[PDB]
Amino acid sequence: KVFGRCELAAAMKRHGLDNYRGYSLGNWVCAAKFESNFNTQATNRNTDGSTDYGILQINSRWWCNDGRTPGSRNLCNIPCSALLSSDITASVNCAKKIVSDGNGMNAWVAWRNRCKGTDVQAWIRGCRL
Ligand SMILES: [Cl-]
Ligand SMILES: [Cl-]
Ligand SMILES: [Cl-]
Ligand SMILES: [Cl-]
Ligand SMILES: [Cl-]
Ligand SMILES: [Cl-]
Ligand SMILES: [Cl-]
Ligand code: NA
Ligand code: NA
Ligand code: NA
Repeated sequence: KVFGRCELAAAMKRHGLDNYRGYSLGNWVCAAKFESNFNTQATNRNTDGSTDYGILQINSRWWCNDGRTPGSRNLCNIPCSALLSSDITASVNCAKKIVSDGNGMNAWVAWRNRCKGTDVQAWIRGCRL
């Protein structure tokens, strides 16, 4: 599923992501924009053989199981396929564990390089929330 900007902000907010670990809604929507262009089906193979999945491009090296990332963990206890669902519940739940890991949203390199320190409220501007 490809979410609309306001549609995804509402869904993230309904699943408790708004201000989770102190990160306002616009941070999450910005990160989703750059990671997947709001497409729950997004996948990207990494140099190390791991793969990133879903709206927030969650990586199989630590977070989910795909059966093909040697020596990896599955910290969210989910098959990576769950992160591709139209229903963002698994992506959000897992993102909560990742953002809680110590480096906050810096875990998402694209958030650090494209969202961090920018006017992230623009991502939720005009949305009924
Ligand atoms: Cl947009
Ligand atoms: Cl915001
Ligand atoms: Cl594996
Ligand atoms: Cl594990
Ligand atoms: Cl699995
Ligand atoms: Cl949803
Ligand atoms: Cl933090
Ligand atoms: Na992989
Ligand atoms: Na994701
Ligand atoms: Na894994």
